[PDB]
Amino acid sequence: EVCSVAFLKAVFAEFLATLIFVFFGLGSALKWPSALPTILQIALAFGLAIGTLAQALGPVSGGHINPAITLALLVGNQISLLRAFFYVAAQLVGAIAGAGILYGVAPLNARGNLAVNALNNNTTQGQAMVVELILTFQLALCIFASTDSRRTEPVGSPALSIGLSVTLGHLVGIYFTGCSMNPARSFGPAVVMNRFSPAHWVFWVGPIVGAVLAAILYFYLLFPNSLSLSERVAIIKGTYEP
Amino acid sequence: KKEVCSVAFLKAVFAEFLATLIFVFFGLGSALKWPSALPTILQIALAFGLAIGTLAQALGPVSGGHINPAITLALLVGNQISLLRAFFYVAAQLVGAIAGAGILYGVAPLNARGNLAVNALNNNTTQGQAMVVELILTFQLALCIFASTDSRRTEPVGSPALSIGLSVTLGHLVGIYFTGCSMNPARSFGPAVVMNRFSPAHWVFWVGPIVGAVLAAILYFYLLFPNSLSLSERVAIIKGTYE
Amino acid sequence: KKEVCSVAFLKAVFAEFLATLIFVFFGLGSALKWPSALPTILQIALAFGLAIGTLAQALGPVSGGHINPAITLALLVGNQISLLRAFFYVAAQLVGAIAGAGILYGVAPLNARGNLAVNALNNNTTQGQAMVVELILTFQLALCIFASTDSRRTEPVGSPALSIGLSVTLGHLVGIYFTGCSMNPARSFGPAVVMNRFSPAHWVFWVGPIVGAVLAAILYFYLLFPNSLSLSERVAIIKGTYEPDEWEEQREE
Amino acid sequence: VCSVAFLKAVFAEFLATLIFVFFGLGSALKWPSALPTILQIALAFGLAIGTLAQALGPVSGGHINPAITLALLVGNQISLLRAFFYVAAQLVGAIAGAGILYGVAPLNARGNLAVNALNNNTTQGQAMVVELILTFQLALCIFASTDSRRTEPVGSPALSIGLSVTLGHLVGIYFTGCSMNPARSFGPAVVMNRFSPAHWVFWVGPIVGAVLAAILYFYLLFPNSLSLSERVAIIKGTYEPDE
Repeated sequence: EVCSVAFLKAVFAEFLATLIFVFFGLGSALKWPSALPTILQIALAFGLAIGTLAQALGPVSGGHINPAITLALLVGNQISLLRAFFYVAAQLVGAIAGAGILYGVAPLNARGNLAVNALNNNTTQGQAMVVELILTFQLALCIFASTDSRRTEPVGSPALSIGLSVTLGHLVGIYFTGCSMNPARSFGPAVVMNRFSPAHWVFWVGPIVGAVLAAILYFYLLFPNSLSLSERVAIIKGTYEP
Repeated sequence: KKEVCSVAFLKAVFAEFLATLIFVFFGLGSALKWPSALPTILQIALAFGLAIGTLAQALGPVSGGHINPAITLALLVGNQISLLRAFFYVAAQLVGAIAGAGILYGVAPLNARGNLAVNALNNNTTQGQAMVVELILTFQLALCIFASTDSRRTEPVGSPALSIGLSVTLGHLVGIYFTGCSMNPARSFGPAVVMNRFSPAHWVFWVGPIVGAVLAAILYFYLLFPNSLSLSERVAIIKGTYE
Repeated sequence: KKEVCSVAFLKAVFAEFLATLIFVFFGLGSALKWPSALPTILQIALAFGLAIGTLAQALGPVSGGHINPAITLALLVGNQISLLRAFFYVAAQLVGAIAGAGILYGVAPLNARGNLAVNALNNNTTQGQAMVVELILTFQLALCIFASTDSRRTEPVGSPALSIGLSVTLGHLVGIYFTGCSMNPARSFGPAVVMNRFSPAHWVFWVGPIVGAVLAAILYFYLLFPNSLSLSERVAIIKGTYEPDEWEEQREE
Repeated sequence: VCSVAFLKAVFAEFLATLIFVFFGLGSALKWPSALPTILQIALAFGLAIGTLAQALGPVSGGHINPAITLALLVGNQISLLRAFFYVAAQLVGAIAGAGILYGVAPLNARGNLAVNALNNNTTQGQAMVVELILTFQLALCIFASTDSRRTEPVGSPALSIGLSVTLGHLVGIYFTGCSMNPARSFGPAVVMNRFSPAHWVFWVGPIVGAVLAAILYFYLLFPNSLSLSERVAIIKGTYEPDE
């Protein structure tokens, strides 16, 4: 699995995409002096960044760009444990790259905090944890319905469908935590500007738990695969034919 | 007599509960009176509609994806579903819709609470003038739901869930300006359950959607594109004993 | 003669009445001068284009779904419909537009009703200018509608209604700063009759869209993607008889 | 070149780039009635590509962008002469679209005919790197959407490509007014006759970014598997596979 050429491209796509998703998301959501971006303006910019990069590099990788989605798929028994590590690693590296790039290009009067995930003052950690859970649970459940081959119903454009599920997440999430759902999107500018949150665990735990719940529902409860124990073991190592 | 014993039904009812819940949370949540930056009309419209259009793509394959008692009844009135299904489905939708606003209650900050974005009248416009519009909104929506769930279509549908989502966004682009846009009893009931009794124009948000949805269910499923079946099988549907 | 008296054609023009009722109801309804919060340019444009795009999906299989006498009278010149199909459609679109505009006045209160989202020129844009815009605003819309609904298309069309619907929106994002964006003569003639006001340049709102749509047909149908049919076949279409058909139903095998 | 299909294709590149530059620039004028918002301008520019793809895409390929034309020629999808006359058509079409706007636009809203303006806090070097990333991502979507080898559900190539221009504009506006299109930069620059010393960025930025995406797509990521004779034949303009 790991030594093949398809595995090299697939992981590169996750790095490359997460770079651009983070560059465009953060770049669009800076406190620009020309005109401070609106809540819709931001929410579409992320959900067009996910919807565009799904269409481009979803053939190459799978189009995760998201540790939570990757980990949800892993817990759902959709991917190998080796993949999960490299994908997640590529995403986390890519996010730092994209954040890093933005640091260079943007003028100071815009830059500020590089659009890090700021928790709202009236909002708490335990409150913001349940939001990032939901925000990512619907995105996870949207993805898995949109890219299950067993579906007979008309999917249409799962690129711009999954894309818009991000824009849905941002029009609520901007208020509670500045929106995250992607642990890499949080971890990117936190490393570049070199400043973590006290509630940075929320941006990991919330989405990673939120996404895994969707996977537990969709892949075991609602739409089971019906495979033997030894069939499932070979999938996680990376030796499934079928 | 029967369609309940199957686990496919058990999943289908829960999927409505689960779906209806999230639509409310995101609809209301996007609609809350945010002091950080109050939501524009276009914003609230998109967030409401993209909630439906995503949930259709997610749980439409599991439950049909009504996410609304108006469509649940207008599918019973159009002869698309049995009695015992629409009994449990609206039972799921309302139960779900309560939990969804109640979680927004359980998380939202007190400065942004505002109203919990509940449906409330315009002072310049009467209860009659508002009852007229809730027909129009759910009519065109149900017409578009029924048209895009019709398997007979040879025309290129392309994207069902996004076109249904953009119908709900079209619904709010004008329907916010009157009552806050119901197009949905569970969306207007669920949050208003956090109080006690009925408000002044509460009947408007039940009759308006259910009537509107049924007029498309007459026009589409009886007049425009009928079915041509016997009363032996039309009764077998309503019981739920059809193959 | 038989084409008209069939039960298929009853629903085929009734849907144009019901569509243009709902289009000019929703479209104009988002563009009122509201007190609560004045609708933005992007908020208007989307509501018009999504009205088109939501109706074209729902009542596309019924009538085809023009919801526009500029579009219908371009199909007649492009040789896609009969002369009695084009006549009865245009009537129901203008009757629908006035029927919708009538229902809109009946709910919108004193304060908000205002001028009922009627079209009007920009103060620095003359009649010599404003017609050239409304041509191009609708030329592009026709070209999208033709290429999206043409069954000769090999490429993946996607969703045809939304693709078309968001060409109306795109028309509004420029059109409002010149006219309030008509692109549809019925959407001008819908409110103008109800509130009982016509301008010194209402000739721009009729001729501009229809001419733009018809000049797209000359390009698309005759230059870009030609037909290859005889003069007898062209006259057969205009009068309203053409074969072969598909799935005529009935027996026997 | 002498063929009838080439005429229509080159004419459609003129006509589309003309209609693109009209709709692109006109939505972002100094409108005294109501100044255009940022999301509005992104959606205007974006949907012009997402509509002219649907219409004139079948005719020409739906380039409307000398950077995308040159990227494909490097990636090995067209002949030398096809690109030459495509670029010429786009650049002329752009000037026509702008020179058309000179007549119809009023004086009070006019502005500078909406030419790309480099944010004066940002340098030449930085603007180039954004314009690269704006156009690299645009082209990298295009090639995947328009790839006939695609097994995945394609969606509407037209719409997903138009929104990559929207996405492009959501960030690019703050740096340059967003170009990603040497003709859209050149077009209004000839009508008003206003060339900055920083005009080279609008050519070099998108072109370099588009070339990288093509090289990455067609050679590295998704290989072709064809001989040099077939590749030279594509550059010279002589090819016909299957029936």
